Amino acid sequence: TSQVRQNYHQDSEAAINRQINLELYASYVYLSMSYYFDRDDVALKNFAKYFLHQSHEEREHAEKLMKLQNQRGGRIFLQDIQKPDCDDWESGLNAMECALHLEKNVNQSLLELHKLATDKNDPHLCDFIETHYLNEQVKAIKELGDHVTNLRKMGAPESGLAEYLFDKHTLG
Amino acid sequence: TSQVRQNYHQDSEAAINRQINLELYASYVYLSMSYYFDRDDVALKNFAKYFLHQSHEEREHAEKLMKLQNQRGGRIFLQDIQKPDCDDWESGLNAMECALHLEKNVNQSLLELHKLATDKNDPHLCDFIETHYLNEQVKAIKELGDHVTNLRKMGAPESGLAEYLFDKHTLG
Amino acid sequence: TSQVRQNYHQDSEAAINRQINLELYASYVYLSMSYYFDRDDVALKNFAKYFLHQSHEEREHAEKLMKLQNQRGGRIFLQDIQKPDCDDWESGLNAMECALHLEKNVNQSLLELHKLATDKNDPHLCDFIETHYLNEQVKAIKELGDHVTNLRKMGAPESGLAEYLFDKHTLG
Amino acid sequence: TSQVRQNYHQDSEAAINRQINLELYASYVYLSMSYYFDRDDVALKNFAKYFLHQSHEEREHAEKLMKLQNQRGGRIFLQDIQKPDCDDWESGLNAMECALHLEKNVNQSLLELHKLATDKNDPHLCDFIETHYLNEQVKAIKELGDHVTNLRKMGAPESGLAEYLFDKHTLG
Amino acid sequence: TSQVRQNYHQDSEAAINRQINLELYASYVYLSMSYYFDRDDVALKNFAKYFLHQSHEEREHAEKLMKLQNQRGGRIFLQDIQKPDCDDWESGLNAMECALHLEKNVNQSLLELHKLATDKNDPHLCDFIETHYLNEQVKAIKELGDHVTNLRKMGAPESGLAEYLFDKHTLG
Amino acid sequence: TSQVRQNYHQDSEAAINRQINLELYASYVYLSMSYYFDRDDVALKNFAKYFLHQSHEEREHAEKLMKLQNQRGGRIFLQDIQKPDCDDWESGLNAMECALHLEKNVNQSLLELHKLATDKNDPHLCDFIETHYLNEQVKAIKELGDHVTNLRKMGAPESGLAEYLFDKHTLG
Repeated sequence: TSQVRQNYHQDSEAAINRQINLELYASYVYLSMSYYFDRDDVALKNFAKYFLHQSHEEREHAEKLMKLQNQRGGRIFLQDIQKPDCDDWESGLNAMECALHLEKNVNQSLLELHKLATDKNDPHLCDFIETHYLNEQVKAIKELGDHVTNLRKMGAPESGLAEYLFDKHTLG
Repeated sequence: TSQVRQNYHQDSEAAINRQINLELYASYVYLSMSYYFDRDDVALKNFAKYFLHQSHEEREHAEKLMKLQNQRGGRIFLQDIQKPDCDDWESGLNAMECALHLEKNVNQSLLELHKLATDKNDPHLCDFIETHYLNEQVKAIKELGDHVTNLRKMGAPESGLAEYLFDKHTLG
Repeated sequence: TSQVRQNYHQDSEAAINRQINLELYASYVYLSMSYYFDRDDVALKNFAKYFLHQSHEEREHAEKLMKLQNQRGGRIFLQDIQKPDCDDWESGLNAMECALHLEKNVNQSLLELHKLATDKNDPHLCDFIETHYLNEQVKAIKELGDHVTNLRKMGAPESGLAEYLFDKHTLG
Repeated sequence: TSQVRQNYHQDSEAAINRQINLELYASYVYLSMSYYFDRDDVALKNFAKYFLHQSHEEREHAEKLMKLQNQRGGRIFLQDIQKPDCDDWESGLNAMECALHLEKNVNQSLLELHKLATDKNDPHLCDFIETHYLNEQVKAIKELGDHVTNLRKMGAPESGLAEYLFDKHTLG
Repeated sequence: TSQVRQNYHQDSEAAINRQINLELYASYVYLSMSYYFDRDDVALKNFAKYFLHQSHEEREHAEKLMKLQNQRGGRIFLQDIQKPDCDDWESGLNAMECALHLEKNVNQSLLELHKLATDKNDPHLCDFIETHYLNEQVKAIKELGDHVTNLRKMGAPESGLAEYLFDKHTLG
Repeated sequence: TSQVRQNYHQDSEAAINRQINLELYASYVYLSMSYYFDRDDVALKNFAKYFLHQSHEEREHAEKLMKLQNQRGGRIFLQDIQKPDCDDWESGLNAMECALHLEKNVNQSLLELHKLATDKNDPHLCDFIETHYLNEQVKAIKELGDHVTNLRKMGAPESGLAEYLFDKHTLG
């Protein structure tokens, strides 16, 4: 047992590890979408840049858990980062919906991590999920609900005139 | 009776109080309009910005009438601010049409206020409504018919391609 | 139902929708207080500036809850804004008292709102109350208790020499 | 009872005062260590400058609480500060080992203060500990574990060459 | 015996160790006074900001002595820090008075340290007390006599109008 | 058979995807080593900062190949990122020893990739390896050889005085 471990339950330690893997998987998925729009037969230069900057952030979310995992006294345990379910994301409106489905499945995991943190009476881990993740996940899910709504109203995905202009005026 | 009241009729004091309620109601409408556009299923951000800035300018109008009330010996009497007629504003072309319809019934309230101030031989109250409100109300009514007409010609509301671009290039 | 709604209980959506009302009713009272001290037979301009800024913050309080709703996927349902039951505020000591009695009632509402939030396992809505409202309320109450204790200790309300001196050195 | 006290349970009041005395004690301990390393037969410069800083920091934690008590409506009652359990701290490794044992005891105390804050339905006191203490303890406890780990790996306290080189290159 | 100790007598060594304890006891008193005026039922802001600084100073006085003790080749022995004689300081005139009697009792001690350093033919230990404490204490006792004289002539403690106006114009 | 594909043999496209995985497998190893030397019982920061930056570079090596696959009509096929064979890397000498064994194995992969690129008459791919990778790999291998040599020559891993001194002057 580490000399700095204090009020750090063993079930809370394994949950952080599985959260580390989930955010890494999210970093892979956003990278997968990023370079689908980089293709010549799609070529939405700003969807590639949006989904790339979001693949930079999830890689940054997982480094902050390993930081905390080392602070509280646990030991990080890495697993395989699975491959994304899709290699072709069809269109932009389809990708923006699977990301909203992705951050809704990550928010539920942060929302299952927190209830365990309260049951284990771990007040420091609570306010860590509280401050750095839940307040951002709500904004991001509100962000991807935004774009999907506009894309749908603009006549997506059947009218490519919508994808090009939205790419310039929203993600530009 | 206030020691500074001079050429200030009791019917004029009552009328300004009605105007203060109508200015306050006007802002409360713009508010309900703004955060309908902020919804994740309407998703227009510059329509939220436009109707929030206009919500700021209607309080500043109501505050400049209370500043005028204390100046001339009158006393402010506050009534409730009724809730707006609607919570859902349908679409962008509809909201711009209800605001033109709104600043047209406040312009009457000023034109019926100025008719009173002239029938009371009240030159200063006349000139204050003239300099800080009528010149602005016509400028605002001229603006909303401008926005209303372009949405009409673009194809609004049935072509969501319109509202998106109008939000970007006119209200941006 | 909204796409971006997740772990957002309908009781919590209703509870925020009443807290939006209360925060706006707080900006109304401070408004009336502000322009009471601008009255010529009151003639304390720093007391007016103090309540005029606090009436512009309780407005910034209500705007964020409206932002928070659309974030969580709720829906705003605005109701009427009750008038302040007072239109003459006696003096400066009685105005600071009613605001101290007011900000405690806003605190007591935010506490009951957080009690409900702790129930329906919504630890996001929890912190949002915690971070931006709870500690700021405790400061607002302490600051008011500082001004009420002062005014009493010097000669309020039976000595206007006190009210004048407090207006120029404290809120100046 | 105070004009500002609200939802403040009397057990929370006395517990804040006990936490006040512990934070002042941690300041009297870190000071006793500092001027032990200033001694001519010890003569480790940055060892004194780092414990002096940590005796300045724990002091500021105490005000924050004394500032909090007045904020909520309790009364600051204070008792004596006990002398440190040691007048001669052996070595730098033994000092960092006594300091690591100190912070975990303070963390322990805050962790039981949170358990009592939640037990009394006191949300504002809950996060005041969460925001300002529960994270800075873990950041401090993890750090002291690094100082103990690196000193030990260098051959302390048997090799004075270690405590020298570690004073210049880590705490310099 | 230390390799740097020279002409440092054992009586004067233990005397400084008491003088170290006596100046810490002063810091804990100004600390108690400061956050008594921060209370919501007193609320004299710069009374707290003044007494807080005087605590910040007497703490520095103690460190300089713990600096001297190591310089002269003594060994710092610490004792408990007594709690102040009160926890409610009634008024500013009564708090300023308990400071004038506190600061004179501190001079009395230094006055009996200088004779104790003169009798032992320790020409350094005398000039140290001479340069750094004997003059500044005289400066502090004369100022304290000015605040008491002004507060009494104003009408303290009976006229709260006094301690308010004194707070703003003297310590402000 | 994308409109931009030209002189891109099908085996060359497949071998790039194989390299994409290996480059991301390389990044995922240095991230494991990084947050090993941040553990409280290792406490070598510059070691954790060194492996983090090189993890971020093996990242950048991977996106460039994903860029290359799209600019020549190839298509990206992602596979799982394997977990590193180690979760605890013994010491600092061992981690740099495994990293030297890692880059030699990635270098060996690029050399075979260049040999295939020669067999298929693909003079563009033959240089993307030479310019942006082949000279990068030797500098990496040559640098890690300098670190392994120095660590061994001081007394690593049986001397902890070594790894600490190497962490502060080399990678610092």
